This record gives sequence, C-alpha cells and structure tokens, in this order.
Amino acid sequence: DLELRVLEESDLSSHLELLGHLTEAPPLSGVELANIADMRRRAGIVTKVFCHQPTGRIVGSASLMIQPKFTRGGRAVGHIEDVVVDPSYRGAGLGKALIMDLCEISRSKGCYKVILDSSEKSLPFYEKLGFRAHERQMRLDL
Amino acid sequence: NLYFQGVDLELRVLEESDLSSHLELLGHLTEAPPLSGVELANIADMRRRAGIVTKVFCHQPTGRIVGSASLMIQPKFTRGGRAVGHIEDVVVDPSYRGAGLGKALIMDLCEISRSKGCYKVILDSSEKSLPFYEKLGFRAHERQMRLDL
Repeated sequence: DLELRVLEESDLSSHLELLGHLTEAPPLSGVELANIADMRRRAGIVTKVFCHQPTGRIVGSASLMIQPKFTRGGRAVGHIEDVVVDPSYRGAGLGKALIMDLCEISRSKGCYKVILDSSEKSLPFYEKLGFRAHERQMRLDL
Repeated sequence: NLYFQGVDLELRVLEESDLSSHLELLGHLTEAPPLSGVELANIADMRRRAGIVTKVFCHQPTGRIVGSASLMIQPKFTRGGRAVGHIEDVVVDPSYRGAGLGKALIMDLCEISRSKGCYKVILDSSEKSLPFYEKLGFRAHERQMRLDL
C-alpha cells in the first residue's frame, strides 16, 4: 500500500502536516514551502517519505544531510534527522525502512559514518540497526 | 562585540588563503591528511553553498589559524520555517588554550544563529567537554548514536 520515495513539491502540504507530530507546524504558503525546499536542497538534504498511494498521504519521513568536512581527506558525514511516522503506522516497520535507506544513501556517497540524536525510547530501535551510543546532544534555546 | 583575551588575535570568517593552516588546526580534532589547494577550495565552496559558516581565530602577524568553529544553518518546514543551528568541529590550538577562545567561538556562532532566526543550536559533546558547554548555556538532552560506514 505504501511507497518509499524522495519528497516532491506536491507532498509538501501533507508532509508539513505529518511533521505536526514532531513539533508545531503552522501553515506555510506554496511559495514559502517551495523556497524552504530549495534551501534544503542547496544544503545537501534528501528527505525520503512513505506515501500511501491511493490517498497520497505522507505517513513517513526522514531527512539526510550529507556534508563534506576538511578532515579525513575530505570524506563525507551523513546526519539523519526528523524521523516521523504517522500514529496510525507506528509499529509497522516504516521508521526502520527509512533509516536503512538513508544509511544506504550515506554508504553510496562514501560517508564514513552516519550520526543522529536519539531520545531514551528510540535507543533500542537504533541499536538494532546497529547505531551505538557515543556523545551527548547539547541544546541552547535562542 | 564581546571581549576575548589576546591583542594579537582576530575573530573572522574563514578565507581561501587560510585553508591550509586551518586543515592543520583540525588535525587536533582528528585525522586531517593533506589536501591540495584545489581540493581545499572545492570543499570550502561546497560547505559555503550548503550554508555552513566557519569562524576562525587568526594570529594576525603569522597568519596562523589557532581557533575554528563551524555552524550549519539548517532550514525546516516546521515552526514556520525557523532554522536550526548545528555547531561542529570546535578546536583551538594547544598553545592558545585556556584563554577562552573556544568560548568566544561558540558565543559568536550562537549570536550568528540568532541573526538567522534560529530557535535553537544543537551540538554533540564528549563527556569531558560537558562542563564547558554547560557554562555556555547548553543543556544535555538526547544521546548521539553513530553508525560506522
């Protein structure tokens, strides 16, 4: 019933909605939604989504940012974020599927590591993948 | 402009003629094998197009880069499109350490993130670097996971 694929302009609406589960997601216009999408492309971000084909509802999303460093001979690092699954599709293997895919995209670009930040509950899920705990995420609110 | 100690230092944006001394500084963080000016420039353009800002302490009279920190300013669909800042690769030269240069770098990039409308700045800290970041307003939240390869 579902299709994994890169985010497209016509998803932006439903996708903004699915993210409403991560944090507040007030409306943006077609113009604003496409510019943000442009800056995210310019920034080396791929958003992979699960789309339920009949309704077109985005039921899954995860983003990869890949960026070159000057270190390790110029080799890239992949950073995963904003993994979100519809409350109706939780327990269904979508989250795992998204991560797997982005790690493969990381591999095919020659990244030497994929990093993400995890809550206390998502830990065991990530470790089965097998990501391993290291540093501590620090946050400053501005 | 917030005061930092050192009459001979300047806090400024990374430049093309810095790239080689800068890679050398970054060898205090991890392996930094050498790269040609062409590779350096390529990587520097790519990071710049991606919206990364690198701020640098330069020892003016040698040209030596003695402090670096990087900010990715990262656009989002949520919160009306308000960006998230990510700091990475903070490093100061061992000879310039304990003079508050790493504090001045972080503070500077936090201010830059505010100018660009960011609602937060995240980074990842090792166990030792924890109190340092605490003192700069950062509070411990999630755990970094790493997948090798």
